[PDB]
Amino acid sequence: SQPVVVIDAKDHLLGRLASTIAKQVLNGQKIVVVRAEALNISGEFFRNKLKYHDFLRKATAFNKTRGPFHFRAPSRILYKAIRGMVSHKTARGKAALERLKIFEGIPPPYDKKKRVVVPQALRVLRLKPGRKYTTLGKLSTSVGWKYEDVVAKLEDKRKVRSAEYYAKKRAFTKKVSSASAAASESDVAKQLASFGY
Amino acid sequence: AESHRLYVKGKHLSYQRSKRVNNPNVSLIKIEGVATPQDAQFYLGKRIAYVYRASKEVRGSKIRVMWGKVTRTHGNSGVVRATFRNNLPAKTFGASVRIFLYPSNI
Amino acid sequence: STDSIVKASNWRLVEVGRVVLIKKGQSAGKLAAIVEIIDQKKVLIDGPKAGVPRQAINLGQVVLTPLTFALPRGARTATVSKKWAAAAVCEKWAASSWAKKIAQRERRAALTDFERFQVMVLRKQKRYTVKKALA
Amino acid sequence: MKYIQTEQQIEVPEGVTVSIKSRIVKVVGPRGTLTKNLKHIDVTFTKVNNQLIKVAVHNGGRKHVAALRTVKSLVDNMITGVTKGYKYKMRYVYAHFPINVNIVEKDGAKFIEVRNFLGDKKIRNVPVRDGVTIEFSTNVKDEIVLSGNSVEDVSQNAADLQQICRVRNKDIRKFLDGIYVSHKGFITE
Amino acid sequence: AHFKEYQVIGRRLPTESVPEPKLFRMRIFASNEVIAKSRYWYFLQKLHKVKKASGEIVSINQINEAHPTKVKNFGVWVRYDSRSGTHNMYKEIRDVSRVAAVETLYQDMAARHRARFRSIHILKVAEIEKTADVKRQYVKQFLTKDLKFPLPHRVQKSTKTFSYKRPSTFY
RNA sequence: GGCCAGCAUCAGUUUUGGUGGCAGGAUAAAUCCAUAGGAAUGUAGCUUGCCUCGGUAAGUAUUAUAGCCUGUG
RNA sequence: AGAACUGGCGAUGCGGGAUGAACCGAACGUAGAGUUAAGGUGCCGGAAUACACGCUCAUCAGACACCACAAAAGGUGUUAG
RNA sequence: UUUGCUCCACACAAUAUAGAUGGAUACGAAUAAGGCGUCCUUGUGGCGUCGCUGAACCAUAGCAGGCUACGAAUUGCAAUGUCAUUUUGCGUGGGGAUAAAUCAUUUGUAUACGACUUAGA
Repeated sequence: SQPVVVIDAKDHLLGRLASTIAKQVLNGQKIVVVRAEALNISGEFFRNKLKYHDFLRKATAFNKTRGPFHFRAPSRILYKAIRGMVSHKTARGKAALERLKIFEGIPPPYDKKKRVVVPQALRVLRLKPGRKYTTLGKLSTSVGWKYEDVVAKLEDKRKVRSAEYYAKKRAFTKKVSSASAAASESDVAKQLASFGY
Repeated sequence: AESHRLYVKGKHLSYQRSKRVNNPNVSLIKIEGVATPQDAQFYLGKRIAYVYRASKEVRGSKIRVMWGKVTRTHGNSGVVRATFRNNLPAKTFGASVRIFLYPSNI
Repeated sequence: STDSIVKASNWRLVEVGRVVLIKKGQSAGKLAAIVEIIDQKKVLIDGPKAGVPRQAINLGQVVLTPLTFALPRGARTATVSKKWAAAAVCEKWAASSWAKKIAQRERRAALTDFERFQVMVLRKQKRYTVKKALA
Repeated sequence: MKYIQTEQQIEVPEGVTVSIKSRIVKVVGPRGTLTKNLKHIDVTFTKVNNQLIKVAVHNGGRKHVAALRTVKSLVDNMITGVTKGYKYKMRYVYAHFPINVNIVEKDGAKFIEVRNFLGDKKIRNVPVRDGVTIEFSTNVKDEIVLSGNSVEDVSQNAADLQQICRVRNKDIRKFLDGIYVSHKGFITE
Repeated sequence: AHFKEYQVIGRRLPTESVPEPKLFRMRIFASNEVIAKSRYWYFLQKLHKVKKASGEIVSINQINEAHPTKVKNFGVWVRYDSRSGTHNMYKEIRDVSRVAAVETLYQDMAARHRARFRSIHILKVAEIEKTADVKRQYVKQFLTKDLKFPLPHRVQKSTKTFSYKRPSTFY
């Protein structure tokens, strides 16, 4: 219902998240997918690394700069997954992929915005407990991404500010809840409680 | 007080189609808030407007409206079918239409 | 020796006497008691106080409830009618915050436009005192 | 098939505490402290007593049920390594060339090195782990003792000293040279 | 399918040589009266010199459950045709009724042995009267005194597409 | 006097709900009630090292200070 | 390479099998509404990230018959007998 | 040659929207585990409590919302009944800043031609 939807892509499955994104972004919703380096994908790590080294073979023989471009970032792996599910060769699919922004880590526009979770793509709800899975950051680093350490140095720097914002907000809600109980006994509250509220 | 609306916002999804054949006379509307064909049955027969802009100020204004109505319920998830006087122009695939409550039964 | 702090999870666990709340079917939203365990995937429920028949139901249609009461394995409908009112399950459940938040949902769902307008007015009157108290 | 509830149990002796929370176990006792992270096998631990600890897997169906005994044995080994300690004795077997083994102090860890292994000039090193103490024997002079708490670290440090003194491109039936393990036991007994 | 149990009496067509022939009775687990009659003639042609045109069906009666709210151990003796020969099998099920035990027989015989409905003959369905003759472990593990077990991973159903808090699987 | 809409009452085709009555079957089978018999995943009670008002221990005891199964009506 | 009966293509569009003269469905005046066939319902792509019981984790899994390749012989891998 | 240019304020006139008309409402980590409150022998602590969907929370009444501290009818039984945001130009007054590139000539670290690299008030 929001104009822009920020999806915290930690612990989401790749092709189960990409189908929901490729349907919503075709229905007309602006979606940004933040923290893409913590995306999960089922199957064991050597299985997914062998699948990516199978993908690395497919290049144009006579001139390699024409061929399938193997992007190595986790945001661009998720973008390849979504672009395979959008009809990206028409104007409708081209206009639908312009409603999408995918980042690794959380950039400062979306540092201070609410993040949502797609429950029909979560690894916790979807995979059997005991199955092996792959993290997209480790897979990207193994296939040749370069900035795993940079988005990990810029992540705990964000997490420090967020965890020191949350302590101030938590103290604010405890100061609100210690004084909001003074009005819950009165006639306005005893009349509001009959309405459910 | 800040709101004034008496409609439910929905999206124009697509034409009624097969695979590889589309029928532009019937559009599919996703009403936001509806999940099943029962309780999609509430909005049957209600008016739909599609409000858009132009540059030729005709009859005193620059915004224009394509009117239509909801006809039946589509498959299993609260999508409905709609028919308009002049059909929707297929660049509005993923654009907000507004479903009014004008023929009411409440 | 120091107390070995080994604590993992206090599950609500399916057994004979466990109260369940049905979430799907003809009797959705009604309480029943598990009578005996058919297999890993389905049990036999009977709640006779609320009007649920004696069924063999999956553990997908029911939700486990934290309160239980002792009844023998494989009882009948009259015995469950006796032991339910003995343990006062419909009074232990209605005091819980789960049933209060369920009754609050069904209360808010059946409000007219006048009864939502009254909620708006009374909530404005409450926040006028609360925001004055916190400042 | 799938089971209902498979259960093993671990006895904790006197003076030993076992702190388990979110599948990180920590055993503290007389020799010191050991810590293991069992966060890859879904299994519950219950403090049934101050004297023993129950471990259990629900369902599982013959894979969890086989990993459960491995969990019990790892916790029992890391309990025994603190109540008793672990000790590996190794012996040098050389036909002709004396394997001169010393314990050097490099820029980082206390590396140990061998020399003249079958007349090689390559000075083979082994980096040692940070829980193992290395000494020599008094009566016999071809023995080296590696002792600590973590049986995995001690046994791997003993294995790395026979994985480097390996004869290449000869007959291994003919050439029985190298460091080899002799006794696996405990330091308190 | 939604199986029912039928009681089909049938009979050879009366002649002058015997104007009172034998009555034969079958209990048939099938989905309706039409395929119950089809299965009746199919099984009767394996036993007696009688066809559909050489016989008639005297009565069809649906047998309901005697006590359909009592958990019962059912031993099922059943032969089936695999891709090499025919094999007999004996399974133990733990359901409340015969037409609910035959359904989960037909499910797992098609899941574990890839045997369709056309390959399976149900020889005998009999209630094991006491908890000593049940001899399979997957039923014997449910007949313990004071059985209780938890469900460790609860996956809550998602009614809408976007959620605003990380869901907890706790029960 | 027409073209474009809205509503009402209808007519044809159709789609989707609510609710009532009747008939059939083992005149549903069940549940429930009454009676007779039974056993255990054995309930009281009685033996039983200390001992948790007989609980852990393991016997005895077929309704007892819980219940169940089967037959009959 | 040569025959027997039927159906079809040739002479034939349409929905499905991604695409294909022959396969499945169904044969065609111009439109509207309804319902279906064969095939499908994560997304491309209209339609259940339905429901129910099991099996499988494959360092080239497997996924719509014709059909677009697969055997003999092994594996206390797992399940059932 | 303040006819040129830039920035600001609003007075307007033109064009285009892949589609705004209450609020994108911020811990992190785990899920065979957590959140919150309190106490404390501050710990992988004790106790209480919660989840079982955001079906929440917050705003939300006033001529599209007035004056005071009465008005709104006759848009006639519906006809979006227009309020949002980029580009751009003109006008007023109010500040601010005073350049290079290419051709032509030339060099040869370059060169098929362009291009490159040099030099010249």
